[PDB]
Formats: sequence, structure tokens, C-alpha cells
Amino acid sequence: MKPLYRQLKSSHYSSDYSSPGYLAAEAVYAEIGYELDTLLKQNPGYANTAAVRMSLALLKTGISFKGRLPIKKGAYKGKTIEPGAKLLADQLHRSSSFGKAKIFFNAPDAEKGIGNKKGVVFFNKITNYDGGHIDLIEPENSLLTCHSHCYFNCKEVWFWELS
Repeated sequence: MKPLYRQLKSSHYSSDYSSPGYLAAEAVYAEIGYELDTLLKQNPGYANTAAVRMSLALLKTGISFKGRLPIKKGAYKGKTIEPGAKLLADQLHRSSSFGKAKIFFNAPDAEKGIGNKKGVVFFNKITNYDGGHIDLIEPENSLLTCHSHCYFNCKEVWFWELS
């Protein structure tokens, strides 16, 4: 299956404090049975939580992929999380669930290509930001809004439309 935008959103923990769907990074990891501080010590990359948030949301709407972090607690125990944005984007890109992304190389193209659609967005090689960002995007007042944050100052914008 391919998830519905509304339900993927409902199942997605925003890292934006002012979002109705906000959840702190430590609670996200606690949910799947990890202490954030232990993980950061093992690999500081875990501070970038976008792919973990998206992974978990995808799982809850029934999309499974290979990942590299086993969930150790809760309903999804035994399933895997992909903590790397690029690696998650690659999964989606080859999945039959989503298919190939539309890939944009500048902000005008990205914005016109997304248009009034909604879906999954991946910001690749973001200026002054490490690890990329994968998120949900939709229109809001003729602008585009991301559930956590948009990073249009980047080298590539990948987009998968959802209904």
C-alpha cells in the first residue's frame, strides 16, 4: 500500500514545538526503547531525528523497509527504523509503495513542481545543516509548509505526492 497524507501526518511526530503533533526527540526514542543520550554518544548523527520520525510514521501506516535500528519496545518491536534521511529517501525511491521521486535542483522548480500537492519531501545537501531532512509538505495559504521544517536552501528537493 501507499499511505494517505492525512494518516501519515497523524502518525508523524513533528519536531516543531508549536506543531499540534510535536514530540521531543527523547520521547520519540524512548517510545522505541532507546535513550537518546546513549545513541548520541554512539553516533552524534542520531541528533538528526527526521528520518527516525518519518520511519516510524511510515511503519504506523503499514510501509515497511529495511533499516538499521531495531525497535525494542512497543507494538512495533522487532521492526526496523532508518535513521539516515538519504538512506530512507533511497528506500522510498525504489519502493513500489511510492516509486521514483520528482527531483528538483533549484527553489523555483521545487516550488512549481510541488505546486498545490502534498506529500513526502526530502531536502538533500542542505546549506549549513548536517544529514539532510525528510518531512511532510503541504500548501498553506499559497505557501508550502513542512510538518517539522522546510529547508529549501539545499542542492536537491525530492518529492513524492500523496493523496
